[PDB]
Amino acid sequence: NAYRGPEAFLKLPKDLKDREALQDIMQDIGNSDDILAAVVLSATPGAVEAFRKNGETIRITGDGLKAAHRFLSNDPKIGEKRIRPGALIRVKKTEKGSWQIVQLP
Amino acid sequence: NAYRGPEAFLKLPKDLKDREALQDIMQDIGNSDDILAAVVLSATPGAVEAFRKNGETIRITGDGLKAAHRFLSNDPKIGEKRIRPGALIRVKKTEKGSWQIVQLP
Repeated sequence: NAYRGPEAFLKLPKDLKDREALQDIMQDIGNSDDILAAVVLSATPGAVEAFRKNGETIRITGDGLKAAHRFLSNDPKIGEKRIRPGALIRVKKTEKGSWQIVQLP
Repeated sequence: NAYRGPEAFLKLPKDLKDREALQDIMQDIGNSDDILAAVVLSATPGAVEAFRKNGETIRITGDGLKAAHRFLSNDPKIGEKRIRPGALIRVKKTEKGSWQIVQLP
């Protein structure tokens, strides 16, 4: 319960607005951050609706579905490995605000 | 890094708008989706600025510092656990929109 203190300490650059340097010192840590679990409610090649842990239902379309294309196309080789209601997926929100289907590193 | 598809298929409730039932099927999945890594850029007892993996800088103040306050005081005898520049902390944004320093389970 009680706070135990930080897990680790990284060596900072002088410039605290140098995002590249800051990302570099963090390279090994936090690599699943912002990659969220969601369960698929509906799926077509044009839209996937999914429920995430915070209770919101998101809709993934367009660019957000690109990486997952083969799992939405009804390719016979994929068969019922395809995205379908109940599928557990991972999602991430882009800086432009749309959700995308991704996977854990 | 080609997309590998859904990792599992879950049983859904009959009512796909029952948010509690949907929460219940994810009860053992994504449990610290809302807790993020951040590296501390500056720290005083009243304010911590930290940098997230997504490249955003966040500011934690007031109630957000309460859990961790014994590690933020100007007391060198806290030891190597003291929050200071470069500390790797874990953070969560509250329902009200404010960041807080937390710990992973």
